[PDB]
Amino acid sequence: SEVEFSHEYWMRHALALAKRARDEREVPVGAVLVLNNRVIGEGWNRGIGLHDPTAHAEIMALRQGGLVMQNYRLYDATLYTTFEPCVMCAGAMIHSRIGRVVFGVRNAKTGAAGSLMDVLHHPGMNHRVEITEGILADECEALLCRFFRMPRRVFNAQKK
Amino acid sequence: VEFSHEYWMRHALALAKRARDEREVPVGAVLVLNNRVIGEGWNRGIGLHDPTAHAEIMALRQGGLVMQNYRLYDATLYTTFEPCVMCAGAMIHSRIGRVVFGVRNAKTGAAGSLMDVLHHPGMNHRVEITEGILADECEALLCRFFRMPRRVFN
DNA sequence: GCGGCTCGGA
DNA sequence: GCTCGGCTCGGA
Ligand SMILES: [Zn+2]
Ligand SMILES: [Zn+2]
Repeated sequence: SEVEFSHEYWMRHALALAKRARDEREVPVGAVLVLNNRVIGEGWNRGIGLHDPTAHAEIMALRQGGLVMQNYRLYDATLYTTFEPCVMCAGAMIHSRIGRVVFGVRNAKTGAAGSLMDVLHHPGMNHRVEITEGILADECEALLCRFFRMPRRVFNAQKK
Repeated sequence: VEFSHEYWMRHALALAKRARDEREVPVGAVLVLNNRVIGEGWNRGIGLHDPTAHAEIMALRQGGLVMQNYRLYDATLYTTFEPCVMCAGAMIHSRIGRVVFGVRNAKTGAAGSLMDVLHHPGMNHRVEITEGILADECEALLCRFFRMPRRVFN
């Protein structure tokens, strides 16, 4: 029962952007930055095509959010991403000072929001970013499993 | 290989003065691959409305365009300031070979100070670290920006 | 040594 | 794994 402007509502737009990365032969990850139930930034992985090692879905949304906000600080915003953020994106989330990150499926190998580490809730950091996970995880995992050529029942098998 | 660390750090300090002229954090970075400059950068986050426009990110982005590849193997990144969590993570994704910074970020540094994400176990890539290159001149720029005495920083 | 310190929500 | 390798792009 997904209501408009719910976590699943925004995650489905983020999943629609992940299909764009899939069509572009990239890692099928999409991201949507939401502030007061309004989209201020969208993005998907374009690193291979743009020759940008930082062109992850979360970065493309944060850069767009800063332009839309005319401010490199994006307080009280919520970032939706289909994949658990890496160290790069989680570190960028701290600098933009967003309010929460909502991701779908986990990166059990190198995830930096609970999996390999938790840089967002690291002690000593200038800002703490709240974490919500599991939103449409089955649909986010299906996209990446087909990209990485893996059956779904092996992606994060220890959590199942 | 060819040039010395102080040679390239002198170039990175020149770029940090450009960020200083732009009323930004005076941090500059130069990306070197096979003793040739493939990327330059300085902090431009306030002017570009970019939360990621750190010196290292702008230098790495430029390197990816020059190399037409989002992977920048065997390159060495020079920066006047210890990389943050965001910038250190970008070096892992770019798969650079070494990061050389001058002064340390004792508060939130992610290359030895607050943490070491470059040498974290479990990561796909390990980035070597060299520090202290022209540390006095890198610290002077940030101390004057942060309005702090030199004998307090670190 | 403006406030309080690694941009001003450091 | 109506079987590409080896698994969280192919230097995963
Ligand atoms: Zn990322
Ligand atoms: Zn940085």
